[PDB]
Amino acid sequence: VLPTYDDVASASERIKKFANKTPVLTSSTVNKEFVAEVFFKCENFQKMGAFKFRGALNALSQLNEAQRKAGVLTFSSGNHAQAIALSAKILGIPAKIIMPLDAPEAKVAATKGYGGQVIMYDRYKDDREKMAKEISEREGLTIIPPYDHPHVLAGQGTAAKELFEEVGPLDALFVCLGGGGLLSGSALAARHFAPNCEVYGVEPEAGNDGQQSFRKGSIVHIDTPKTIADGAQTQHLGNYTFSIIKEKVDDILTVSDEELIDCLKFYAARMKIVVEPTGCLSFAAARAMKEKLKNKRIGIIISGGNVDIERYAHFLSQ
Amino acid sequence: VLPTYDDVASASERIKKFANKTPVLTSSTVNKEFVAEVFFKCENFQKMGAFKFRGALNALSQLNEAQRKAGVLTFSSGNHAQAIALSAKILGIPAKIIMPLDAPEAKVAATKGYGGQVIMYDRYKDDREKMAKEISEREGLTIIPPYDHPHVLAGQGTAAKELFEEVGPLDALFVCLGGGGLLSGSALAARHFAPNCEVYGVEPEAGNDGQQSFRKGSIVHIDTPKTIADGAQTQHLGNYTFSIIKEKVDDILTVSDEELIDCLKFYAARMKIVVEPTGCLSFAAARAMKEKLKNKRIGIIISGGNVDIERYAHFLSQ
Ligand SMILES: *Cc1c(COP(=O)(O)O)cnc(C)c1O
Ligand SMILES: *Cc1c(COP(=O)(O)O)cnc(C)c1O
Ligand SMILES: [Mg+2]
Ligand SMILES: [Mg+2]
Repeated sequence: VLPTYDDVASASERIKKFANKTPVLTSSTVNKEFVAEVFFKCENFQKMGAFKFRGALNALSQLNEAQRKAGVLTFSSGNHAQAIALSAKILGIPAKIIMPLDAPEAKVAATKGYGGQVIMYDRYKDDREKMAKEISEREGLTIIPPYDHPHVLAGQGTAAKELFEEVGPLDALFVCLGGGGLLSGSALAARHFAPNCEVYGVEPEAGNDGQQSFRKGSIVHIDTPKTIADGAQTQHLGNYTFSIIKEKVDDILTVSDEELIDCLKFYAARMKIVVEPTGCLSFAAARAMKEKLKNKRIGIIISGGNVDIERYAHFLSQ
Repeated sequence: VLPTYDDVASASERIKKFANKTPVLTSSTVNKEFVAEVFFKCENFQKMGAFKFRGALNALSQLNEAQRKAGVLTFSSGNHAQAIALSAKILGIPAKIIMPLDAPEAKVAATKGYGGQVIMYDRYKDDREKMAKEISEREGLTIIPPYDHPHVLAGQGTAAKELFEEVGPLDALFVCLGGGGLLSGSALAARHFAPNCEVYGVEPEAGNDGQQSFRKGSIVHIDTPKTIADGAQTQHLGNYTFSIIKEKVDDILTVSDEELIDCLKFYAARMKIVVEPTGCLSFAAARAMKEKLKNKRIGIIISGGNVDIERYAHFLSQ
């Protein structure tokens, strides 16, 4: 049932033709403050702006003939929707995207630019799931989970795979945590390339269901948390993702929005890169324990840079 | 008198130990709109945030023993000041930096972080040059020109050198233009690596003294131009830089602030990178003629990303 590093390896092969082997950035400013060597895997530079492109492409690249012709459908309010839309376009698969009537104009335009057929719903009614079921069952459309899927998580893991192949062994790896696709895929990669590398997942303190699950040994559900980390407002971990996280992740950490904001500002002012709030979870945690990272080689996964410009300007002004 | 490609080559060797071999980014979105292949040399990822680090280091690496011990002094309101400060620190040379009393806090903090000794003056009186002469002559401090210097321009040219070495021949190269250090150094590199590459300098339309000089065959002086391109408000080209530009640059183009703003927004929203207004001059021009760049391989020099956060947020909200 559970994917292994071999699936991450095969995913690298499947996506090689379309995915970006994103650059790894370093900062003399960061290295100084940490008294270590930090390596940033920039998935904000990934096709469509987030790491999710990897898992979306890996999953769509394996649908059967009937599904390819019928098409796919998404209703997620996060990066998965655009990851699926772009992946579908690249693979010649029709894609319908359910979005709120008040969705950011730039996001709607981007989705249409990805060939996605936009279907809107009223945000106040929040009829998303109902609509997704009705449309998908009637039209034979396939819905790919944003994280709880073997193909999706294996694909997300290729970012870490690339990081290790480029910089070599790492003593610590920090990864953003929502549903757990990125973390589980990254853990598979880390355990293979660096058995002794400490792997950490990071959640917003207001939504530490992943942390609670890790402690309890069972998946814990919570009400949608209020936090600026819009991509980590997950209510619970996935079955596949948690099964791997529980076995291959060393610990789950949490950071405050205040910390996410300082990190977002730092990325902009010191490293000159645009990172969405949720994509700051990993570095914020690392900074929070820079004292325990002495002279180690540390990997930071920058998950994405898809933040509404107005919102970005807002946080930068905080 | 004039530096040649050989000086750019030797500069690469002098700075190799401290400068960043900045990454080259590409965009499927840009390639589509241009119907070509575009390559972005990211000097916003250079040490200190701008390409000037290269020329500063090349010049300071060649001062005599007396000058190294006495120190250097800068009074420029742009990136050159911090380029000199950081380069001086790295080379064990004292550096005094003259800044306005109302200089951006983050910039002052950065300069101090670079070991620079800050000296302030009143912005309304603008006593900068007077002070710089008085202090430098009394203390035996050396002042390095921000662009009109053989060592400075040769160093700036290594960015283009690196671009050509990484991506190979290019049909067109777009470079930002202020005093002409970047352009002249880049032209030297371009003529060597790609004899047939069209080299273009780009200025803000309000300050097209470089364009006028190129047309006239003589250096033209203008009053400080009003434009958001704070790093290209130069009143005239340098003697060394113009001498090279006149012989090795194909043409000088100009863009409006409106175009710079759209470019700054695009870099943030589509490529996820922070670029200061002046650093958008090169891409803005390229877009303005994307139709004449058919199926070519085009190089874009992103000169820097040092823009006050508040100012950056402001432009992003436009
Ligand atoms: C989806 C997403 C996450 C969370 O990833 P999961 O696999 O759900 O844990 C984090 N950051 C960004 C930018 C995302 O798009
Ligand atoms: C200094 C500077 C320029 C202009 O370079 P010159 O060598 O004066 O032509 C352009 N962009 C940035 C970001 C700069 O710092
Ligand atoms: Mg959570
Ligand atoms: Mg000018």
